[PDB]
Amino acid sequence: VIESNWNEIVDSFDDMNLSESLLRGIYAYGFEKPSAIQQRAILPCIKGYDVIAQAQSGTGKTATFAISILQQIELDLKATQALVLAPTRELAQQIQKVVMALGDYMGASCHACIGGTNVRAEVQKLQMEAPHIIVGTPGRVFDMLNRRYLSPKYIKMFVLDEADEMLSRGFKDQIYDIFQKLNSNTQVVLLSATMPSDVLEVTKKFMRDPIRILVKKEELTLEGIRQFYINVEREEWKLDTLCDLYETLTITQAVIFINTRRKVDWLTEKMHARDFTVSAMMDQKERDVIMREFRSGVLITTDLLAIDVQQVSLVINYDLPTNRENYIHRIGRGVAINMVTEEDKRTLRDIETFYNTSIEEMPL
Amino acid sequence: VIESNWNEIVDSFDDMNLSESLLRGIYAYGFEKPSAIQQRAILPCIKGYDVIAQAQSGTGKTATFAISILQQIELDLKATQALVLAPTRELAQQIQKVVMALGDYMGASCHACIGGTNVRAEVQKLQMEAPHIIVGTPGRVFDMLNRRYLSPKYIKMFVLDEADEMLSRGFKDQIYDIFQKLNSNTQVVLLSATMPSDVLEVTKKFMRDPIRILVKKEELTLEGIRQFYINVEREEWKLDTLCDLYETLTITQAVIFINTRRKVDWLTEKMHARDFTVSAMDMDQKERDVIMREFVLITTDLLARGIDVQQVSLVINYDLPTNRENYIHRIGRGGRFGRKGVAINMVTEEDKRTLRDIETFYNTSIEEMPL
Amino acid sequence: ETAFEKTLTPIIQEYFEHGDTNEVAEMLRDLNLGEMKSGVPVLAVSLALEGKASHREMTSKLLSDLCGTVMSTNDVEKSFDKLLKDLPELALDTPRAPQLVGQFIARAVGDGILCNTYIDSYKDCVQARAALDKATVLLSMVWGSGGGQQPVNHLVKEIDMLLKEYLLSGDISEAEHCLKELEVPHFHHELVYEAIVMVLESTGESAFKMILDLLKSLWKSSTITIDQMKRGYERIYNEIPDINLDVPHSYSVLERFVEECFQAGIISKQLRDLCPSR
Repeated sequence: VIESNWNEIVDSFDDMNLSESLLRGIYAYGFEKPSAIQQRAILPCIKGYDVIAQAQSGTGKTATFAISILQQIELDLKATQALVLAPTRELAQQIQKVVMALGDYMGASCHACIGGTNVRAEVQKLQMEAPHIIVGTPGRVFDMLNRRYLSPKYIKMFVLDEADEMLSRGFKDQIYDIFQKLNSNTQVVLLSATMPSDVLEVTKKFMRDPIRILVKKEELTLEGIRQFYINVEREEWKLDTLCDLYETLTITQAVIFINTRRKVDWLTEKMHARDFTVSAMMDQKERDVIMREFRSGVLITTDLLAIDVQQVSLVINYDLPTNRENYIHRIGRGVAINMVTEEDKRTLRDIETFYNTSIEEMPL
Repeated sequence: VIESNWNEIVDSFDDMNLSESLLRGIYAYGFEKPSAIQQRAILPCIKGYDVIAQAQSGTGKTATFAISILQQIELDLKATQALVLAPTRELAQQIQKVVMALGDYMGASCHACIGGTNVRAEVQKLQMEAPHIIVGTPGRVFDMLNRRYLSPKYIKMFVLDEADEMLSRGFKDQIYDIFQKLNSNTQVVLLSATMPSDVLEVTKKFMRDPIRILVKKEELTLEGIRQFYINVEREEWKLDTLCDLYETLTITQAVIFINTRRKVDWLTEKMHARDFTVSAMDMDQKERDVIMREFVLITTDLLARGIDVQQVSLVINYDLPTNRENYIHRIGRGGRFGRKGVAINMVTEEDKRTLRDIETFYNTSIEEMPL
Repeated sequence: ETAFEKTLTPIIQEYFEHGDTNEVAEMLRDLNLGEMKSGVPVLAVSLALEGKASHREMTSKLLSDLCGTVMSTNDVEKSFDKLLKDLPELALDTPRAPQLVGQFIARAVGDGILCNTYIDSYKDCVQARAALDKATVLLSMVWGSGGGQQPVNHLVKEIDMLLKEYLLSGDISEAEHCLKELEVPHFHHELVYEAIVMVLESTGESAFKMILDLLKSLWKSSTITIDQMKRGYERIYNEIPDINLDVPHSYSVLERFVEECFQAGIISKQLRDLCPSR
């Protein structure tokens, strides 16, 4: 992978001389101590070095370049100053949600691109004017430099995120063409899960004496997790068993997974009916359940939106994941409990041989 | 090789008095007239004689003992009656595909052994119960007699297939051990590509006055087929050359060989793009067609044995067979007794060396594409 | 209107994960969409355009299993007219959005959810023609798939040929790109287990070589996570007293192989350590 050439570690966000407003925003978002990546990559960025971080897909990898572009913005100057590139509209969009989140108590202005029902309206915004931070796909962005809805003049921070992804979605050309439009002055940050030739040679052709941060990868592993299946013949008797379990383990934090939103609503309100207060899951009304789960305080989500589940001692599959790959994303990484039906009998034995793993029966 | 002591020839499968169901099956399967070996070995087997057939690796040969174990099975009795040994799981498996195939319109029940993810399940089947025909490796099978998931009691037909192979894979001991568990009554058919001392001495210690059929037959030599190489420096310029060729030979039938499925789909649709309609191969019904309507084609290499390349006048190696042995499987076929035509190799700079090997492998000469 | 996407987007997306042609189909019924019905395959495709192949496949099937349940022949007529409208706009966020939309149409027509000479009667802009030429050629001649919510022993079939084919192609990237395409990265021990078996079952030196090379280059492309690689060998260290029934010798082989691996560094001194013998 890439050879690390910089690792000094910063324990607290307090020691990074961030704005206080930036500080208030990163605490309010739920963070406490800086993660692997954060203790290593924030400073370097903030200090202006081109940085090339090979790290797993963001949570607070996102928070990292986010925190340093915000720390560097000139609130007073109304013109777009940092440009960030992601591989999908979806993904650019979450980036800007994180940015707005942390950037909340400073005047920071941030915008992702699309998409396109009201692009008319999107463009007339962009210039003029004129967001401080714009995120978007290499294609979109470049199309906007070309049309001149976006000025490279004041852009001083150019961050390529999940470069390995972007390149392979077919964006190599649009990435280079953007480069050659930004000042020979611009700081470059490129984070990437993996560092193939393609990605490397970008690094190699755009960065000054860059720093390499590494961050050891955290593989999911159903190794430290006890897995059980409790046998419930009919789905009828599922809700029933759930609450029995709720009082014979009286858990205080647990995530329960469901296959559709509708069946979440069902279960949630059939449990509030039963005196078991419990949470169900839009960013502000959501941000809570994630802001309040994150810093801390039973959650029943789909599966799609499935919050860091690893700091949760108990996972329960009320429904069983139709996508086998998706199981480890719910449970593993302990313990976790499976509710299997007669019908579901076979379906579980598959999960078991998929990850070469054993799932025993609910004991006492 | 062994001394033949029996060759009476039977022309049609119709004169063998096989069940009609068995008959219907062996025609549906695609056979027409019985092959070399079939004309000579089926009867002897069916009639119950120990038979020792030295023949080339099955098509065909497999269908032979398959047709006679099936003709002999007592459909009515639900217990395993004929036991067949192969050198590999893979190979036991195909034997049971052929059996089930021909056995289609009779209630014949046939099972190969493994293997082992659900052996738990395999075993609970086996007894009880109770396949009429079971195929497996000598090791597997014997382990099963030992455990008693399989009863020798009703086994009246014991066929050792590719004995030379089996012995040399290390199965001598397990073969003997099985022998001594089957009735002194059981018919033994042993086919083998070759007859080394080892094999012989099995024959010598387990067979009664057996009949010795030796319709094997060799060379096998590409002297009806003009072979060429056209030199294309880069792989880039391969697709280009292909279509140039297509209009300077305008061929109407040709099979073009490709090393991977993916690269077939590539080439196929890069040629439809250019107006050269062409076929690619994949499942039996959608496949059966291309083979039913074939019986320009671009196939991998693997399924190449899923279509008879010998009635095709032009074969083109777009890729070159990594496996040398496998070349002849694509292109050649000896000369009448049929037969064939010509085949063309597209060699790169890189491929330079690789072709000169094919050339000394089969002691053959491959000249450059002329005019 | 834009209150639309704010609504369907999250069921189309939820769907790429339960995979229920059905549940989708219900919830749309009860939203009672108007003419603006024909804006649902557009939303769906254009989302899957930024998804994986899976989602691309998943969508084409949703476009089928939705047409005649809760959607007129004639939504899909236009839904596709809009996709060609927005092709220049879509290619901003998906570069191969042309050829891709094309493959959607090819299949569209194919599930018969689309008009027959549609393309034909669609006679300014490379992007749509480009995307119609795809559909044309495709027809005159999958997305393949597909991973995840596939059937397990279906995956096995694929892994099998992956290996089988490799052994005749001798093409390592080719292998990688199919293992990679299946989309089941937690199932790669299958690839490893199957592959070791081939070596265990083979005769002569090629199997062994060819599979040790593939298994190195896989480990090296970080394609086989170190965890995967281990559930692999354990499955083998396990079955070997059973495999020994079909292959005597299987022992003094599989260990000669674990040795090559260790020596090549693909496995820990402690997996090599943990190998059986008798």
